[PDB]
Amino acid sequence: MKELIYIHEPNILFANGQKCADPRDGLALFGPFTKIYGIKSGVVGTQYGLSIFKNYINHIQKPIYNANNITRPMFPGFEAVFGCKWDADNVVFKEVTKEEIEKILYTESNHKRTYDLVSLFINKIITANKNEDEKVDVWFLVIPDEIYQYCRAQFHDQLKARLLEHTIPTQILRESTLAWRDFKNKFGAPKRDFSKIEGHLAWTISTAAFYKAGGKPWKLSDIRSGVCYLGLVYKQIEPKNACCAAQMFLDNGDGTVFKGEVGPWYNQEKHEFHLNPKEAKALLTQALNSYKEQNGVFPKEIFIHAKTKFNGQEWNAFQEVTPEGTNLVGVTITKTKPLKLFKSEGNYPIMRGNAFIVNERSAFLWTVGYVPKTESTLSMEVPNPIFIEINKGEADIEQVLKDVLALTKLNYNACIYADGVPVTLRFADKIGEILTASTELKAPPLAFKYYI
Amino acid sequence: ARNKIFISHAAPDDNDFTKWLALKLIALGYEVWCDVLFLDKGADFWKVIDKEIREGAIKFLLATSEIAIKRDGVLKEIAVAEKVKKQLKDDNFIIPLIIDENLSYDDLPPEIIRLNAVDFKKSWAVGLQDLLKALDDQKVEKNSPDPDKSNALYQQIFLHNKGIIEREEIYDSNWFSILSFPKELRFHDYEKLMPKGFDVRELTYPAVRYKNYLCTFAWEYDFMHQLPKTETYNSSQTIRIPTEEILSGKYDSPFIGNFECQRLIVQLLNKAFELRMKEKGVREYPMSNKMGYWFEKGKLEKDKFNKVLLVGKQKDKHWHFGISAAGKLYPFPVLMISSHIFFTKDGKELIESKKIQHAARRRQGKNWWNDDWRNKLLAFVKYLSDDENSFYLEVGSEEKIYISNEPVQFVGKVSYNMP
RNA sequence: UGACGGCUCUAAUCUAUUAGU
DNA sequence: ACTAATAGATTAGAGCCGT
Ligand SMILES: [Mg+2]
Repeated sequence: MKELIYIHEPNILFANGQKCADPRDGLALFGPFTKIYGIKSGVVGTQYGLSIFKNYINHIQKPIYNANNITRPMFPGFEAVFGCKWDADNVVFKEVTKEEIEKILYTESNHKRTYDLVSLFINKIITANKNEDEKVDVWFLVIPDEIYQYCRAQFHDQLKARLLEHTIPTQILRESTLAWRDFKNKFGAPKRDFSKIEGHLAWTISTAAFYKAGGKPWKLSDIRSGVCYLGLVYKQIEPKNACCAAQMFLDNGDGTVFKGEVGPWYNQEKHEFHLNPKEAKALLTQALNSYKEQNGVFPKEIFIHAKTKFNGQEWNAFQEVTPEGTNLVGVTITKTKPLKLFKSEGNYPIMRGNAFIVNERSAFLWTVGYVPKTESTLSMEVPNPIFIEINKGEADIEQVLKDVLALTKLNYNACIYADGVPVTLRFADKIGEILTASTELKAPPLAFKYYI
Repeated sequence: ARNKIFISHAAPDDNDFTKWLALKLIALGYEVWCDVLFLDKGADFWKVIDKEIREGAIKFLLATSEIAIKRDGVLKEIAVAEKVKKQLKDDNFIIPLIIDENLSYDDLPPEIIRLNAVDFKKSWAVGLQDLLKALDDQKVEKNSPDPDKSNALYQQIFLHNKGIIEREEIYDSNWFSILSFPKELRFHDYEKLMPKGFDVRELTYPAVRYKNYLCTFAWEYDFMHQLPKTETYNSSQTIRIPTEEILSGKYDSPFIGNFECQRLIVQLLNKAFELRMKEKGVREYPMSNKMGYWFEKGKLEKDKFNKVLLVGKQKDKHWHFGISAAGKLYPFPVLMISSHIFFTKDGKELIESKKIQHAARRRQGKNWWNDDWRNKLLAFVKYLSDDENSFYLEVGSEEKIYISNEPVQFVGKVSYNMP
């Protein structure tokens, strides 16, 4: 008999310092951590898209009922949850004619096809951000469905990177999503059925729009102070590897500064997924300065986590640039080792939070499982745990497990109970996907609002 | 009739808490009178504050704080609250909701010091959960203005900290720990007697030619028929190694580092499992990076074993419980047995189209549940049980690897309602 | 790309060993 | 040194469906 320890669920802050374990609950009961005055929408799409968008924004002002109200919480309504106004009558609409799509659509070269479509949308946004005297908050690109699959070097990835030099928050919404009732695969039933998850859909879009407009729907408070949780993700470039980083830490006022610390730190080496001594020193130095300016003092340890193991030379580079009194922790979080724990009797999979301490330097942690409060698994079947191993440095295998589970509570791109992998490893994945999708920008923005 | 819940609080700061408290109670249907949210402008406020405490109030809620007890205008609402409490013969009338962190039941006025407070110092949602218990216990009547909102908000408050039971639960893994393994691991130098690049995979027993040594547990003169002049080999050139010493990570010999030995053992272990499968006659299936195994249609009795149909049918094909056992030694040597669903239109040949199988695999998966996957996997290995308590892996003439036919069991100290 | 999860199919790198150039 | 092979490992990507 091997004994499984249980990791308590960390709490995410909300309004009035109140804490709840579910963002959908702490928002509904208490509201966002910081409120914005309102959101001024901006729509770049066809006349059909604008009507749908105006329909949907007006739809989510009022409470929304999904079939299974017991398990997944209902949506009280946008102004009811967040406190701000999101009006569909304040839309700075920029029409894109359907015929204009056709001429770009017929270009032979795929490179010219995707680039012209990206240049189509961003140019209207960029011009409307220089000529219009309207202070648009979030630019919503209701893209027609022909754009998605005829254009298929990614439309979505290209668009975000080219807007980085202008710092324009955008929220791409496929028309098949906002008008899901009106898109069927000739059977009469929707291509995707959102009927039972209407509140789930409305929750996710609203907090995304709320976040991109300068709002902070929630923040974390269950981390050890003085720690700079830095996450590294490597992306293949075609023999080039880019390694963006995302950092998360508490400021002096107990505020999480969840930002990036990014750049295409390139590895033209035959051995992949590692960093040269030159590149690795710059990466850790950047995060050290960012904490230095954000808090005044240096971190007393840096919690470096990644999905890849670290060799000696790059770790040595970290040691060389690391100041005195600061520890290093290298954590490798992978989702590959099959360790399926079927429950003895019953039909609901293993509960989230169970952890198997393999030894003093490794563990298996169940970030995905059965969540009691939501009463409906974010998964469907037996969930694979994530293998968490202390690759380098001296750290407590139980304290690391708590922190890794803690980092799974900062997903702003969705308002789910928790994410399977730590978000810092997921957001840095999104950043690397976005950045490299175009030419090398001298300085990327460090606000996730421009990537997610 | 008196069916209103009065709220007293400090004027400037308590508003935030009381506003949230007032709206939630109103949303639940509890009639509430707040001195800032329901006081008409230009009225004689004490005239209407006193009057409603005497006449309109059925409960009295005090937002207790370090200043709400030093505020002259609040104690006056307390002082009249005690008086109306006396005539109403209701001891459960004044409910001093404590919110301030620094106020701990030792600077409270004697009037409320005898009373039982409701704690909000740590969390407002739970503190409000305490109040709903207190109000429902006393049968305080509340209207149903919007029934859907009242029920939903009640549930949101009700299920705030619940679902973590201290009950023990047993989990069945896909790990199958090895029971037995050969005592000695041997390097055969059949090189002098080995043909150039002699395929080592064709051997009856698993043997890896590490350098010029055929690393295997198999006895020296075993491959007599397969490998010619086997008997002519001298047992002196065979290098004996204690297997348990390797598994303990102590055999750091200069000839071979310990780390390489386990990987060979796993290489031997996976090969031996594959070799056993041919003996068991299970139909195999190549994968992207692995090797599948299953039972052909009609091979198994009614295509079912241990009251579990290891072989079934979906759409126009036959779903087959696929497996891909993989070996692991760190830290406890375990042979992981995975779970898969292969598909065969006739029950024999598998759909060659990878697209059709993968689409089929998902369609079958959305049917099986946690319990179903457990039943399918454990029935599969039970069919593969050589012994009634294990199944062996022949790696030599007299060398065997018994592995527990039952999966490794994990125990946890937290469970849930599992509705 | 509202999201999340699982899975599949590839591909490469590192390690060991031998062969070959 | 450089390639080729047999593995185990450890990474990435595509891709196809569920919820
Ligand atoms: Mg997004």
